[PDB]
Amino acid sequence: MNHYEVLVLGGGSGGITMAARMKRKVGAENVAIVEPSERHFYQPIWTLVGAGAKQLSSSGRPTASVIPSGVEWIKARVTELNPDKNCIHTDDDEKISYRYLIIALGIQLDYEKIKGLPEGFAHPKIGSNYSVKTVEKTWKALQDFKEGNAIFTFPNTPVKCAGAPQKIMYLSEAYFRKTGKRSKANIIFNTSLGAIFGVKKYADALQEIIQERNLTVNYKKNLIEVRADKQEAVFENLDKPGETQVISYEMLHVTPPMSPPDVLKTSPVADAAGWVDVDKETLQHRRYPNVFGIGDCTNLPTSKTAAAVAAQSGILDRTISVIMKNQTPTKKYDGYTSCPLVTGYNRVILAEFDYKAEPLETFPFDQSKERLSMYLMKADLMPFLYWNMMLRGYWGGPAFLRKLFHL
Amino acid sequence: NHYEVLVLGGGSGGITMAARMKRKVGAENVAIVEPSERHFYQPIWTLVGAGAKQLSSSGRPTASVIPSGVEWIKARVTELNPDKNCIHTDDDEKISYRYLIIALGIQLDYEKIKGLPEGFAHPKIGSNYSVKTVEKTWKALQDFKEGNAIFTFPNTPVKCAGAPQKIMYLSEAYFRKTGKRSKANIIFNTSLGAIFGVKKYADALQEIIQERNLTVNYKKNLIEVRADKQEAVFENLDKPGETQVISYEMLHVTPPMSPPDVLKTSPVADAAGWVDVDKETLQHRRYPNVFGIGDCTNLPTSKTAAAVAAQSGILDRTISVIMKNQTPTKKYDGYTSCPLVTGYNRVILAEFDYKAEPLETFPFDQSKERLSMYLMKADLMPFLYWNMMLRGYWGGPAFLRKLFH
Ligand SMILES: Cc1cc2nc3c(=O)[nH]c(=O)nc-3n(C[C@H](O)[C@H](O)[C@H](O)COP(=O)(O)OP(=O)(O)OC[C@H]3O[C@@H](n4cnc5c(N)ncnc54)[C@H](O)[C@@H]3O)c2cc1C
Ligand SMILES: Cc1cc2nc3c(=O)[nH]c(=O)nc-3n(C[C@H](O)[C@H](O)[C@H](O)COP(=O)(O)OP(=O)(O)OC[C@H]3O[C@@H](n4cnc5c(N)ncnc54)[C@H](O)[C@@H]3O)c2cc1C
Ligand SMILES: COC1=C(OC)C(=O)C(CC=C(C)C)=C(C)C1=O
Ligand SMILES: COC1=C(OC)C(=O)C(CC=C(C)C)=C(C)C1=O
Ligand SMILES: COC1=C(OC)C(=O)C(CC=C(C)C)=C(C)C1=O
Ligand SMILES: COC1=C(OC)C(=O)C(CC=C(C)C)=C(C)C1=O
Ligand SMILES: [S]
Ligand SMILES: [S]
Repeated sequence: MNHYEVLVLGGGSGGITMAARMKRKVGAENVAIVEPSERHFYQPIWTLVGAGAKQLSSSGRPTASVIPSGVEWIKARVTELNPDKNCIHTDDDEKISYRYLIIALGIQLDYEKIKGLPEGFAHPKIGSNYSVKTVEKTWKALQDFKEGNAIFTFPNTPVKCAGAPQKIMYLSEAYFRKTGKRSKANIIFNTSLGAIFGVKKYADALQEIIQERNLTVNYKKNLIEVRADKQEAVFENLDKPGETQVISYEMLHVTPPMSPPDVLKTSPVADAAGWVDVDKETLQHRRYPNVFGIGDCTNLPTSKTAAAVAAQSGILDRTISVIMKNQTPTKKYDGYTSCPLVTGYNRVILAEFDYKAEPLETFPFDQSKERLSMYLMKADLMPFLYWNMMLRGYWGGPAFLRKLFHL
Repeated sequence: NHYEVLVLGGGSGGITMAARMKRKVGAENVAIVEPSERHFYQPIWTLVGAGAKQLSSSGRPTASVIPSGVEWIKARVTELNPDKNCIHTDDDEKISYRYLIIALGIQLDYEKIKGLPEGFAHPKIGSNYSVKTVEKTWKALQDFKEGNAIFTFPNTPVKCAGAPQKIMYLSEAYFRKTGKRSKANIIFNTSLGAIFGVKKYADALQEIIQERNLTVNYKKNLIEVRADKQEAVFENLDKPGETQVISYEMLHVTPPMSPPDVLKTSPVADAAGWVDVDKETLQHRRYPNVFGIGDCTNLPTSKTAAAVAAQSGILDRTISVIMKNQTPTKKYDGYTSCPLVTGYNRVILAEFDYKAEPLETFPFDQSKERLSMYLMKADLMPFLYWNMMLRGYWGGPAFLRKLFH
């Protein structure tokens, strides 16, 4: 059986980052990454790609070019995890054993749980910044928008980047004003949630924008169907089960329902919900001590962002090194996460918070204000630091910056 | 192999729907896929764990509830391919269907709690949710000398959201009946922030909680059993990372629950793994010849046999009108019922709908503890279950509610 000291499932943000970190700790030849996609994506830039401000192609690199050099790339899907036997199966009918397992499988997109998707995306006027196949369709829908409803959704599931479904709404609103068709757009956010954002400071700041820019937010409204040929969307009222609503759109941005990766859903490593069942402070698996999880696939109760991945990777690096010495991990994850809320083509509200859902801002100024500096940071600095620093394992979140800024 | 109507699951919903469908398409045209040689009337397990009923009476051979002529395929569904109108079993058969009813129930995941289910081999710990452990609840009640009696509620959806609480009230009564109430610290550690989802019954239970000196710790979720050391580990869902190791003299575990594994990844599931059905008609949202009933569905109401009965009424009409190329007009209202056993002789009969507002069958106030409702729960409902519901003649008590008004 193929064997690696450190086996990393998923070659995404978390998996590459931990592979680079683990390469430095155990040597590259003892690390393998299981990843089926030929292409690795800096997904946060898809917000700006859907708004026409960045190019799709710049958002991706070949997976081979982000594999830490010398680490083995197993180009395959994990199809089963047998942690009791310290091994996994791949869809190449190979079994791979490990001494340590890092699970970074991300979150799965379930567009097909909406009736009418993904077939509907073959039609104009509908996009989704969440898929490489559909984010440019967001932008085309935004360009071709003449008049009517512009509808942005948020599903009844966990989600990666809970801000992205409204980032594209603010961007669309700014685009309508830039091109003089704001008058002709009724902009609706139908979210499954009961609040616009889960942290009070930034929720209030977004509320001001919603009022100030005549945005409509319908809470507890969940998209369940797209009739893309008729340019109609069906939303269910989660507060009144059985009640639905058919609304016409001139533009629809769909945030798909998301779920644990199918292979994790039924796995012993998952909790009952399907997420990788890890210690919420050390990211060590609760039942399999040589198993670790990072990022969207875990049950860490914080927002599912790449920023959380970065902070998590610093913690998990310490956790695994301590576990290898057969010691007890002492460095705790605080739930650090960040949501750079793009509120226009040149403004970001930089939401940063922790497990308590209270602000944990990096910079000495008030990040609840729409800032140019934070837009530039999100649009131009963060991709660079992602490719050249985070993926090389040299970025563990901005906590040191926060502590250095508080002198 | 082909059946006009294939029923997945030979539990409450499956047998009920197979009986109704037998009457509509003929026994020879219905099949039930069900691995278990025994069919259980699970609601009595609450009373079995309190020693007031017996496990043997809870179960009958599955063969004796399969409606005569309906084919019993003794296997596990291992895959659903609704685009091809077929399922696969663990006998590596394909079974095709014209119409599919999914009644796979809810899955118990004791093994998501570190230390379970191995820790059940040790005394002082039971669970009313499993035929393997409900008698262990009762022995833990009997062997209790002194300390904490801990009753849990997990951070998942569950069937019978009241049962984890019921056995707490029964345990309290058992402690008073045998004189050891003074020596029992009785704690309900629930992942929820409320004792019950319907305010009328929540407040009734709140009074019982205060009056009987019960402790409720909200947002506390069992993550680990150290059964040899008699310790339970809870995570504080309000402060991630924070846990608490509590000593117990008795632990009743309500396991984490989840959609059955085969549905979790299936095309018929919504994103969370529940069968994605129309909330009023129980027709699948995306596969018009698929239907769901009971715990395995995403119907946003409590997962109870009572809900199943009311849903079987609606789903019967739904499938009939679909087979007749009609559009469905009869709408499920989310009716469900929780017979909250609050003692060995009292029940608060919670009945409510999708609005989580009371929808009581009887003319009197059911938020009061009542001997009549206990007798209904303990003696009438099992009889109506075996001899009416599983034969297709019980569609919930809505006609009773309207005849009583
Ligand atoms: C539109 C959008 C905007 C976003 N904006 C932001 C933002 O502004 N800021 C921010 O911090 N975050 C943002 N994010 C979130 C960020 O992209 C993710 O949180 C981050 O990628 C999570 O890392 P991960 O490694 O857990 O998942 P991923 O990076 O998605 O990696 C998971 C990997 O696992 C692989 N995989 C899946 N199934 C299997 C299998 N069975 N076997 C093997 N491999 C498998 C996948 O191919 C993928 O490569 C955004 C996301 C989206 C979609
Ligand atoms: C302790 C307890 C107390 C309860 N008390 C009450 C009460 O007072 N009132 C009330 O209304 N309800 C109560 N309930 C709830 C009630 O028992 C259930 O809601 C009811 O059984 C749901 O019916 P179902 O058919 O959806 O699932 P089930 O009755 O559980 O049946 C599902 C069936 O699917 C089968 N199955 C599973 N996986 C597969 C597979 N892969 N292939 C094939 N078959 C499969 C199982 O063997 C099972 O027979 C209680 C439940 C418990 C556990
Ligand atoms: C229906 O969409 C809207 C909201 O979502 C519920 C708001 O919160 C707000 C802000 C609320 C008030 C009362 C000014 C506005 C203006 C609005 O149009
Ligand atoms: C691109 O993903 C992101 C990170 O990971 C690379 C961050 O660390 C952070 C936080 C970074 C700083 C400089 C506060 C943000 C906002 C982010 O969006
Ligand atoms: C540039 O390299 C980095 C460090 O070295 C100075 C850090 O300490 C840290 C943070 C570590 C702690 C313990 C706050 C990060 C995130 C980092 O990226
Ligand atoms: C066995 O499970 C149950 C039902 O299904 C048969 C019910 O219909 C009902 C409701 C029945 C009446 C007469 C109110 C209850 C309370 C119940 O517990
Ligand atoms: S995000
Ligand atoms: S129940």
